[PDB]
Amino acid sequence: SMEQVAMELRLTELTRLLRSVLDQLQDKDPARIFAQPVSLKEVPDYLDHIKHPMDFATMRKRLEAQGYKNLHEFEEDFDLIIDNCMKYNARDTVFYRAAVRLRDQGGVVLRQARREVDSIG
Repeated sequence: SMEQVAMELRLTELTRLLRSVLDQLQDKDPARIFAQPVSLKEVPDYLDHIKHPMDFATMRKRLEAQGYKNLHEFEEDFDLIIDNCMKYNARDTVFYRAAVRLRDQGGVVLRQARREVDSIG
């Protein structure tokens, strides 16, 4: 149907905007602390601590399968990256502090992305 096609075009356009949001968020992590999943080889106990691991590579895989239906879903995954890190790592660590900075800086980007996703529909 043409209705199904039009919906697909909207998903595709959301996907393009989210790809740029993701690139911008990731630039706020120049150290690449959040680039890849936490290794179970190097933190064998990780899954006893953190129930839903997340990282930028996993987000990117989901995005390219057009697996985010809306900005809310994408933000949930970004928030997991930050929130997981602030639970597993202590306040006085390079990891926790990198999450704080990603959150603060990412908040700016997400504030306007929410307006762009509303605005362009």
